[PDB]
Formats: sequence, structure tokens, C-alpha cells
Amino acid sequence: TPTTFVHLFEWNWQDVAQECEQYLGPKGYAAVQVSPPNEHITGSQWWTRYQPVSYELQSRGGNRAQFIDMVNRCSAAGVDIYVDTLINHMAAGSGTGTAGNSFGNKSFPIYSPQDFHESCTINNSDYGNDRYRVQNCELVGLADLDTASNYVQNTIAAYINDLQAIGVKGFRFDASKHVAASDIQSLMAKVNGSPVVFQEVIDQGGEAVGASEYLSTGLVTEFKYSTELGNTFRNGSLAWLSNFGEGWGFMPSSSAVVFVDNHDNQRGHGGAGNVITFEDGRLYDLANVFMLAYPYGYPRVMSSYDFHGDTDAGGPNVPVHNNGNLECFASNWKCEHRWSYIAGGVDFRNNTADNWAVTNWWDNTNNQISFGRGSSGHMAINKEDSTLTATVQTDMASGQYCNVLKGELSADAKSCSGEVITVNSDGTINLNIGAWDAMAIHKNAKLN
Ligand SMILES: [Ca+2]
Ligand SMILES: [Cl-]
Ligand SMILES: [Cl-]
Repeated sequence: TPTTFVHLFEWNWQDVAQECEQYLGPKGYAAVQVSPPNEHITGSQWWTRYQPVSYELQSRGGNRAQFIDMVNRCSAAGVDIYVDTLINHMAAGSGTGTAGNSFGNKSFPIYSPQDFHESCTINNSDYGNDRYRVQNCELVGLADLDTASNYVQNTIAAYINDLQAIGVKGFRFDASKHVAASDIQSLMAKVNGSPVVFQEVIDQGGEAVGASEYLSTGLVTEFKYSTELGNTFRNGSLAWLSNFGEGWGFMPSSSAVVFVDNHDNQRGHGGAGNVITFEDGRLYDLANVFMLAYPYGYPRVMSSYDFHGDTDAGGPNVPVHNNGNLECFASNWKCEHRWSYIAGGVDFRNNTADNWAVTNWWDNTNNQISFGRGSSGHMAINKEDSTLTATVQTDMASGQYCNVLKGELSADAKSCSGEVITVNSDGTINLNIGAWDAMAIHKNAKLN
């Protein structure tokens, strides 16, 4: 069952289509979040994608034709597409868009100065004591659209509805905190059907605007998950995760979009250094294994590129699928969604979707944990400097299982590609996990 989606950060339409047919679809990924496909300002910086000029499908990722082809191809492979939608603003300054359109002085092909909120700057302290300035003033100088305007609403809605007609099944509302929740409601009233919608709202607490205000318009990004998970894995005890989720003050599980990191906090935006990224290697594997195994929220695996200490830089100069050569894992695209442990985690979540409970939780009071998903699957993570050899209780049928984190079951289910885990007649497992390693098994990866 589909349970996880991925963000192919800066991946062009051609790369996404191939990635859907060759890996994402076969591995069970539910969807792919693409970078803004609408016309935006010129420049190699990744953030240019967040400064719109018009809603024409002409961007760094490709043209409209290529965009459509990507939607059809992914759909055919069983993978949905979520479009990152800029519902809060338009580009700053002036210039020409990726489609040739000119803009300046808050004048755009589809917007005039009157369709924007009077200019003012959002100041740090505004987040804490001034709701008005947060949703009416400019975010980093970006022209703040008057989202209360019926015209603006119709324009953004027509954009979303048109994308749905093409086949887009979901949308990410960018900078949703900077847009009044009631404004988003009026917007959703103009949206056809009921597509998947998740709103980006960074709320670590103590904000004038709270994430909970957006629970009626769609899913909401739970940034506490990324920060708290990273802080615990780096500086705390995994044993504290026994009640992760609402127990830590997070939003309801059925409303949250979670992740280990995102393109923003992996480079200092909305997240401190405690956030875990691909740069932390095995630490990243483990955090992902936890997130994917734990039954909280709708997880989005991050897929990035090595920006070489340059937080402004755009992606690699070569595509992912470059003439038969996969530009992954090196100094270009990281392709974390292909990392054995991460992809294995997705397989686990997909096969435990029939039991969203945490059963038989065990820990060594510190950095060793194990828990299951009823009789559907079991897992364990060892982050101590000594081997984890504890015997844990599980609800799984006795037999031999593939550690889906290190391999997979064969076609004839007669063998595994990775290590084998045994469940004794009493349903217990005699763990043997080295330092900084883990294991995960499920009912659909049992040896025949
Ligand atoms: Ca706004
Ligand atoms: Cl192709
Ligand atoms: Cl996000």
C-alpha cells in the first residue's frame, strides 16, 4: 500500500518520468513532489523557483509538453505528482521570466500592483506578536499577493484546477503561514474535487500564527518532527521516542506531513544544525528507518544534491539519467530515496499499513530500541557503541524473514539478498545488530 512520497529537488521533468518508471513505481513510492513548474525568474540559484512571474508551465524543469509527459508517465507507473504551489507571492524586483514574460514594479502578466498587499517588511519579531504583518507584509521582499481578493483567488484556483485536469493529484501550498487560513479556505472553495493538499507551516511554538489553524484546509507540514527527531538522534536518547508524535505536542498524525529534512532546513532555513541530512550518512539512514517504521504522519523522503557549501547554488549541471549513467550517490545528485536503508524503510511502511499501532516497545533506556506493527512487522535500531543482542518480543509468525533494510525477498520467496532474521516459536527475536545499524521485517518478506 502506498504510504510515502518523495521530493525530487530540482529534478527536471525528464529525470522524474524515468525515475518513476524505473525505481519509484517499482519500489512502491506513492508520489513525487516536483519543484515549482510555473514560470519564474532567471538565474541558477535554487530559490529562483520560488519567485513566480506567471503560471505558464515553462521553467527550469522543462516546458509544458515535457511536464505533461512526466505526469502521464509517472501515473502509468502508479506514481502521483504533487506540484509545489506559490499561493503567497510573486517575484521581487524586475526582469524576464523563464517563459519570456517581463515584470517589474509589482506588474506581472497576470497581476497588477493593486492585486498585491501594500508593501511592508516582515520582521523577525512579527512572527511572535504580529499576525497581521506576517500575512500581509513581504517575505524576503517578495510581492505579497492579496489572497483575500476574489481575482487572486480565481487566478490561483484556475491554476490548480488546470493542473488537476492535466493529471496532477496533489498540491503543496508554499508559505501557507503567510496566508490567512480563512483566505486558503475561500481558495479551496474554488478548487475542483478534493486533491491531496498539504500546507507548509513552520511552527516550533510561540508563534502568533499556529499550524493548527490550517487543519481544516488540508494536511500541514509538522516541522517539529524534523527538528525533534534530529535533536533526539544527535543529542538525546532514542528511548524518548516511545511516545513520539502528539505526545510531544505534535499535530494529529492524520494531518501531518513529516520528514527528516527538506531543502530549506538542510541549508539553514527553518532548521538548526541538529537537523539530520544526507551529509550525516549512517545517522541519516537510522533516522529515516525510524520515521518510515513509526506510524506517525505522511512521510516525505528528501532527495537532494551536494551543494558544496553553497546554500544558494542550484542543482548539478548533469541530469540524473545521463546517457545510461546514473549520476547518483556521488558529488551531484544524492538520490537518498534509493539508499538501501531508506528504500527498505518505505517497503516496511507499505507492508505494515494495515496496523498503525506501535506494539511491544523495548529500549535499553538509551540508544537501543525495538517495536513492531502488530503481526505485520517488527524493527530495531542500535545506536550504542556495543552490539544489541537483547531478545525482544514480537507478534509475528515464527520463521525466517529478510532484513528489508539490507536486502529483499526473491521472486520465488525462496531466498533473501540481505541478512536473514529469525522469529522463534514463541514469537521472539534474538537480535544481533552492530553499532549504528538496524533491522526491519514484515509479513510480506518471509521466506517460504
Ligand atoms: Ca501574505
Ligand atoms: Cl526519456
Ligand atoms: Cl515542506
